Amino acid sequence: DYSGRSVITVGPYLRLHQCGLPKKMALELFKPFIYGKLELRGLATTIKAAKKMVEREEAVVWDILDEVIREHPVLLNRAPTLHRLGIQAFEPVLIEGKAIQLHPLVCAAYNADFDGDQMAVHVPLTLEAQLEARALMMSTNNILSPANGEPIIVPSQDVVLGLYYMTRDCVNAKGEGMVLTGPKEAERLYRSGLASLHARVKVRITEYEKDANGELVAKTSLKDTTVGRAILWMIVPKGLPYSIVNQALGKKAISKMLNTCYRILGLKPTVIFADQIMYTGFAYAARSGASVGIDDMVIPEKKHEIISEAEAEVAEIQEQFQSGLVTAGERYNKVIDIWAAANDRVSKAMMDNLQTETVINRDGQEEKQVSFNSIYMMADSGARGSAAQIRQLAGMRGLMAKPDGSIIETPITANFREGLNVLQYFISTHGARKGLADTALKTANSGYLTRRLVDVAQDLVVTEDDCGTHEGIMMTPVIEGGDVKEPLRDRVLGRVTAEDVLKPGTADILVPRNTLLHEQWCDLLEENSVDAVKVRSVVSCDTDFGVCAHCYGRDLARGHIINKGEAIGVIAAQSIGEPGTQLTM
Amino acid sequence: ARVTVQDAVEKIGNRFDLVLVAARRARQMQVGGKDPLVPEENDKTTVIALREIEEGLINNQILDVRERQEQQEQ
Amino acid sequence: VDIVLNPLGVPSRMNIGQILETHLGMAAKGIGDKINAMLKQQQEVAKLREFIQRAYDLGADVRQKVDLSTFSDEEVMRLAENLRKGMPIATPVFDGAKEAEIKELLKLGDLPTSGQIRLYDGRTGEQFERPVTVGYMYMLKLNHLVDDKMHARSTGSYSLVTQQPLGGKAQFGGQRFGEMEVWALEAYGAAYTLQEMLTVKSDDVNGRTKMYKNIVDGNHQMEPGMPESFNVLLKEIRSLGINIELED
Amino acid sequence: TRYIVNEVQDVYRLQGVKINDKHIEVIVRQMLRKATIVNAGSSDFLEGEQVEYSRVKIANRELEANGKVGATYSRDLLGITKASLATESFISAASFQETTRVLTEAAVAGKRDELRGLKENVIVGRLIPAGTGYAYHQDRMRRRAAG
Amino acid sequence: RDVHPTHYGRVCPIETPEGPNIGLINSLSVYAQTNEYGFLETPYRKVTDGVVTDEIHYLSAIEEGNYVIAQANSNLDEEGHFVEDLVTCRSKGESSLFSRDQVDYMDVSTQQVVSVGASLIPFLEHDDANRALMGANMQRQAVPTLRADKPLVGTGMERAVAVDSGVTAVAKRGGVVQYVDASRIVIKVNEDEMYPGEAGIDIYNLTKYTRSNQNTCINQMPCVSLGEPVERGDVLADGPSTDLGELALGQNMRVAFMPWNGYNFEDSILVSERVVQEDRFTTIHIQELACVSRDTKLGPEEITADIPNVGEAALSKLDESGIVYIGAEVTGGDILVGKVTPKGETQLTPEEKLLRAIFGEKASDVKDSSLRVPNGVSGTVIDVQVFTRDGVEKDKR
Amino acid sequence: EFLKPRLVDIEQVSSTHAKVTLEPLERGFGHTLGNALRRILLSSMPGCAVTEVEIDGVLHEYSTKEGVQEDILEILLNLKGLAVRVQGKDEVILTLNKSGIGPVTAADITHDGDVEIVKPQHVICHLTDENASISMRIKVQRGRGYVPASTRIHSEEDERPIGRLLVDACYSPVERIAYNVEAARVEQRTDLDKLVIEMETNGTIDPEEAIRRAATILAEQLEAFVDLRDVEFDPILLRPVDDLELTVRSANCLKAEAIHYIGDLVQRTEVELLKTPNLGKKSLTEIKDVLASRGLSLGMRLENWPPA
Amino acid sequence: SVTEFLKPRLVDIEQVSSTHAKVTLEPLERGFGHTLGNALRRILLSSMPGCAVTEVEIDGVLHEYSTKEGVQEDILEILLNLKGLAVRVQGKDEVILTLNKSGIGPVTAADITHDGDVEIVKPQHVICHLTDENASISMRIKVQRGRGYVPASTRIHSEEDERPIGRLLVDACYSPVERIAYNVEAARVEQRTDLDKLVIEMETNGTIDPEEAIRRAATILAEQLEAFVDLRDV
RNA sequence: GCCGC
Ligand SMILES: [Mg+2]
Ligand SMILES: [Zn+2]
Repeated sequence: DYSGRSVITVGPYLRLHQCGLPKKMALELFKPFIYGKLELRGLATTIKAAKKMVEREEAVVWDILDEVIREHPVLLNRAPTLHRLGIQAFEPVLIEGKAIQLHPLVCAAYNADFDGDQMAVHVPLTLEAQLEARALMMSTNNILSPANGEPIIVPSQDVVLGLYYMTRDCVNAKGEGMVLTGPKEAERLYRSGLASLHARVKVRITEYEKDANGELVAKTSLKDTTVGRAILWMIVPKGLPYSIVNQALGKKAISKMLNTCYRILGLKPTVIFADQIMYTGFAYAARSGASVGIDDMVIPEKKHEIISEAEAEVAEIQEQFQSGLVTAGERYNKVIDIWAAANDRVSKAMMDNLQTETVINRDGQEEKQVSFNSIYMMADSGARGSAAQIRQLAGMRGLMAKPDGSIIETPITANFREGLNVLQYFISTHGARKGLADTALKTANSGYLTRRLVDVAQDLVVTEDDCGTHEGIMMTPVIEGGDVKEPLRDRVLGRVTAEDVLKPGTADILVPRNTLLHEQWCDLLEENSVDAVKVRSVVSCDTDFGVCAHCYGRDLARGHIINKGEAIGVIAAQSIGEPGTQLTM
Repeated sequence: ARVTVQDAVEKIGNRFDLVLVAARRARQMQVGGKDPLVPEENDKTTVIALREIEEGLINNQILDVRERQEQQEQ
Repeated sequence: VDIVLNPLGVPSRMNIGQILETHLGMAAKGIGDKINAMLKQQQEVAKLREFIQRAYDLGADVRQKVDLSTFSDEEVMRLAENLRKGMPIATPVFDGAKEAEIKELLKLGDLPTSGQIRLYDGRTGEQFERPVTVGYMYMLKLNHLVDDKMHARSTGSYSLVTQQPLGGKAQFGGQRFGEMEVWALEAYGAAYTLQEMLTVKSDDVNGRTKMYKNIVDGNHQMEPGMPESFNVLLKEIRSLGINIELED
Repeated sequence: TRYIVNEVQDVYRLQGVKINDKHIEVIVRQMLRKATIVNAGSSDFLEGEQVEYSRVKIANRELEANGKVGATYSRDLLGITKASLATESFISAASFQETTRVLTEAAVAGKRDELRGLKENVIVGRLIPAGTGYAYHQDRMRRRAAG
Repeated sequence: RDVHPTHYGRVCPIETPEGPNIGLINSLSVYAQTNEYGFLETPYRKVTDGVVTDEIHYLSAIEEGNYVIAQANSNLDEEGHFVEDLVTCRSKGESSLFSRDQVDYMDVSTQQVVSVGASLIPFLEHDDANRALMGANMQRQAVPTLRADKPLVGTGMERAVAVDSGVTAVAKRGGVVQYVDASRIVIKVNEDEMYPGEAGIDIYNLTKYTRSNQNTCINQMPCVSLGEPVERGDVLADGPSTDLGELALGQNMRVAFMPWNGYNFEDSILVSERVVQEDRFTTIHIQELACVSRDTKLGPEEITADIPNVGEAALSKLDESGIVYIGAEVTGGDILVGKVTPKGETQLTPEEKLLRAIFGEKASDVKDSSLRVPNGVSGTVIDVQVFTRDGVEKDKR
Repeated sequence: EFLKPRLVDIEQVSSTHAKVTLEPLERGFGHTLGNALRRILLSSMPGCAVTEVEIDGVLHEYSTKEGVQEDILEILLNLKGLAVRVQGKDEVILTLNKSGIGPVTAADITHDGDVEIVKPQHVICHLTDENASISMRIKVQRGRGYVPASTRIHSEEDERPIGRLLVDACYSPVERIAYNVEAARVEQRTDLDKLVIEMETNGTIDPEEAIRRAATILAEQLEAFVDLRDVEFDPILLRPVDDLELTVRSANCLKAEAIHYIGDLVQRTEVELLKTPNLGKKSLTEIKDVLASRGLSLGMRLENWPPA
Repeated sequence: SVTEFLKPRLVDIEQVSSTHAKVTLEPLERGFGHTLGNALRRILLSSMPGCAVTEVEIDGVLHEYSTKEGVQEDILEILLNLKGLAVRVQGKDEVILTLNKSGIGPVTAADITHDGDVEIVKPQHVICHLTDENASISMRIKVQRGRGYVPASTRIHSEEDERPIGRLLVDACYSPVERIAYNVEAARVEQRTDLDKLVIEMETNGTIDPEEAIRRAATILAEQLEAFVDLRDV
């Protein structure tokens, strides 16, 4: 009981801890609370009178309902709850309508989008449940993902596009080498149109440093930058360098600056910074007026020449085959290889044409810069799209075939800007159907695996502080042949050392033992040349019926070491099983 | 209104014990026989207890002692 | 404009027909606009017929041949009034209009060839920096509505077996708190929320009424008991040859 | 553990998924219970039994004078499906796979559950011995130990 | 559930359900036909020498595989000869270059591989096949609005779908329109064709608002005015979501492609108030409620306007029989039909006799089992359909 | 120190199209006056719209009329587009009767005292046989914005008979507004701007009057920023306690315990009220017996207790 | 009913320090928050009278890039410091002020010569730091009144570079407004739900008080409409 | 059968 459901829309005016609740759902989810408040205020003497008054929905009932919703958190949940981020707590905001308004920053964690998704609503009618919702399950509490530690609540899509557009440069724009006293003046000139975000100008800038122990030191230095970067600097909290905003902020700088703010400043500042970032990104993305036009998909001029040359190779190799000195396998493999080479060459030509498309004059002569093409900006910012999508849109669709796994000899030489033939579309339908059928079948195989993992791991709780064991596991970077994928810092961060770490200088020890390793310690050991670190693991806890809090490092959801009473088994099962729907089988 | 309880969490650091301590204090202020030790800003007893914890004048030990003193008074 | 659509939905979906349809709709509405303007000023039938003829025989060797010469003078007026809103273009599935044809139709309608125009913010009056694509698109309303998809329950009827609330709207049911939801609550460490979901407010027959009375009294204390589903399970297992009991 | 962590991470890293190695090692630990016995002297002889019970029993036997009583053991490796059906609680592992297979053995052996895990307390309807319910379960344990 | 190369001109490789039934439910291609034995066929144009002929043959999967079939989009001359020597063809489940003489058949049309529903997507070849699947599937969920609006951009298949579906009214033997009305059309058949004796005229009863299987509204409106000549096969009245005989299942919106302050984040759509004011995307929904009276052990169940223990306010909208007046606006739990069932009682207690003495003879012994509007249902009385048993008294309504 | 715009050169293209010029303007003020004027004129202009209809035979909208080519819904949608200009009234009734053949238009609406039909060739209906008539009563009201028929309920305060044909009211006579800023021809001044406003309406509101109304609205709204400055209810309770008709001994006991109102008493529990001297076990049930006939059990909980 | 519009009441002003204010007005009709906020911001950010430093004459090198005779601060930073100096000129269209300083120490605004018709709001404003040597600095700055913001695009005065060297092309900020921003939120009154709540945040150079700036901006905007509100006046 | 994955 005390449950609801409807379609979700977006609320961009919402704070991170807020959600928009239809006022018709409330007055039903909170009926006993309304009865109690009605009887307490003397409006209704009997429960029958309160029930009749609520049934008629008078205005005083709406006033009482607002007070009931004044300070009572609520839970929203999306139907395939792969992880605990599946349900999050919010403070309801009463709205006129029939759809739940959801904050855009939690959509990624919910895996939700506004094309028909619905959520359920639950009310915690208990002092203990209300506190648990406020202290454990609120959105402002769970910002880091408890699977890798990276921020799960991050800007995306229009926020990334707006921030990327704001922090860009143009070689010649309104304002050049202009000197400004304050970033607000740059914003004032920008509002007047005197200052251009693309235009690069010098403004007086100041910074605060946490290097003094628990103290920030002011540092005022005039710096080179653009108008948009100075305008965005007004949002950054104190204690962050100015070098964090003199960049494209391509959706990776934004996550990095959020992570640095969390690690240096705390949670309340990062929660605010994120809200401000989403607001300003939306506003400037709207102001930019970005649009997609048929002319943005630029086909390279040399595409037809490459196609014709490849056709010449196909004809000559077949003639070599007709002469009889080439077997079927040889010619088939060679044709596949040359078609792949031609596809790569045409894709490279397309990307080279589309990257620095803007050849722009300067104060003297002419220069070339990064293009302001809308599709290229979408791909470069990381807001949406990739190279493979753009390559298909403006370059060849490429070699593909999935009737049984083989490859059709002649590829699709047409993009989507040009039309496809009936034959090429029929060929692509095979891969389309294969992917769509794989999606609707692998889901079970993943859910069964998640069930088995949860059922095997549910009985694991941190029940000790420190077991004192000296056992551990050696940790080294993942080097495969000549290529490395995982540095030592990633595999070591947030772990407790089983043994002392010695530098190449003998006897000398950079770090102590049984010590959790954080960003400072990892940076210190990265300056030196340590390659192997012994860290204690849960497989050697030495504690029966549970693990110690020292053999398990810090929990990834909070930078501190994990506390007793945390169900680590369910966390591990959910974090392993949440992907798998995206694993290609 | 407190969006973030960090301060309250750090006052006695477990993220689990504080939820209980605040439930005990909120029961005291809600069922009866208790008045807030901080000004009341038209907010609910839950956040009142959380703010009292953040201000440093409420913890599990004081609840145990105040209870002992009031039991000895009767 | 009537609708505002996100450009970010196009490039990662490879929905290029959206943009081409928008451009061609802009061209069609431009031709209709020209015809409407001509009809407003009551221009003589000859030049209106001439413009309709010029618009109909445009393209690159299209099969459709239509001449207004064999058209009645009144029928020309009726046709012009019928296509006063816009010219209904038709592009067959794999054999249709090309970019150049769309561009020359745009030129005949006296519109920018790129399909992008200058737009102004309605709240501030400022011009947007980049040109924004504006045109006409065919939009549908599907059979999914919030009214047919908004449900909220506080307390209703319950199944005789398991003493648990019914499911689904049109029956005033409650939302199912499944296994993964319970896993998430366990992962959070929210024991009291889980106990209040698992016991009272679900299958505790006495706990439900006690909790309702406490909430009406403004107490907010769970006082949890034992679910009836576990009693049903005990009876079902005892109905086999197996004796199952609760020790003290 | 190194073989399992490296092998499973290869699948995930190839697709671009970041998962901390702690989570994989948590599930390997649950796979490393149920040690066998290759000795005797402590009422264990050639049988599959819990690792924790062996270490607890050995420590008690080694604590006393008869240190040689402690039995040498060989650790096993079970699958996640086979390890979850080998738990000492019959209420769980009957809610996961097939009840008839588990309920039949439990009836013959006459075992007890004692409700020490998360699944068992969820079914009964009690607070979990984790999170905010961890303290409540601890206080009850002292009362049982103290009578 | 995969696409087979023999699916070419028989089943469209786009239209299919998504989740559980993918690849198991298919649709016929627009030209496909079934063999007498029961095997799917598709038409091809014969090719003799280097010139295609307008004669058309239907070939099953084996028949098509045996011959080299050219592509629909291969250029031809005035005499019918291919402009380009080397042409693209399908020989045996594959495709490659062959000489024009090598080809034995030619694809009749490009659409030959597209379903009728997909045939309605303009610029389909610039859309992803899996994505197009979604568009074709979603095209069939659209609900007709208050007024039909033609597509500004189409494909030319709207007329065939509109007419062949039987939704419109088509002149079977059209002559000249004699009388027009919102509910009837009368046509005076031309004298050039007639059935001897009794002469004859054509009467069409246009369908007015009526419930559909999905509770939408099906309505027909005339397209002809008066004294209008009408030929055979012309459209007289169009049904739901049809405009002058063309399929019109949506509306033409003026759209800008830009981000607007986070209100179109993800797939959200920002709509102006002029769309709401102009009643575009407004639909009519029709619901059916029924009440039945059956004899009971207590006795017959009677339908009456008078109801025990009910105030005059609930009986304001009832007829003398006890039914809501046609055109009444009903909300909440208003009473539609007044029905009373008898109760069982044969021991007259003195209090019961007293109750019968002060109050009516029944003393409200008869229970109340009436048809009330379910909560959440606001409707206006549109049509009442009283049916009466043979022998029992006919209802006053 | 600023020049003030003047209303000069107001030219009217068509009956609906018009141009308004504000000749003298400073550097930036062109848009500040413009965009503000466009927003005010598109949002809040008064007008008159058809509110409800009463056709003879038709009682609802989903029916048809014999002899009439269009449905009732189409007739109502046609009437929604009828533009009128009433003077001195807000609830004129536009009677319309016409029997015969051909489209029925506003023209043949009965000539009211002070009601102007801006375009009389606006068709609303069609007749298809000689022996058919249409007769309807149309109510026109004055308003400001879009008021849907479903959203208004105060009209249901008095019961409306079966046969009403209400239609959504828009009340806004402005359809399109565009503005543009040019350079003023004044050569003595260094550089001045001129604002030109094009408004397309339904012929109901004058252009100059519309501009005056918008400017007046803007001035009244700005008047607030010119000088910002600024820097126990239920009737059964709160009733005399001598309304329960209690016994004699209760009167002194209630007076002794300072029980003078009804609400304060119902806040007394049994166990604590028994502690009062000489209350009496049987007399206590008498107190409860009387308060039970009112429906007021002892032990209630009010929040604030006023002196009255 | 008609011709009657909602008026804001119980408006809240939050004054921070002495140059920062936050004004909240509620309730407003739908769309009026954006109209009022945009008009007020535009006039405040573009058309407001005030006095500012526009020309600077330093004894020594008159080039834009100069050795600065070892004054420890680049001439660009000197012009930046004089750009932010705020003055209150009384009854003068223009006035020339000269400041000369000797001996190690920071040059503040109080070191300018005293003129009875010119007021300095921040005497602790720092112009140039000491050369670090017993050197002497002579400065000649003239403050003139104007409107809005006039960037130093070009001088176009006197002949050739005679005025540009004398002016040194200092950016002129006549308007006494540092920042002006507004936000429109959702407010509800009685049964109505779609109303505007306007929040204005403004900071000032210190010559004027935020509320006074709002009053002046609204006053000039209202006086601009007199030619249309005069006859049509209540 | 359909919708959201
Ligand atoms: Mg979705
Ligand atoms: Zn350990």
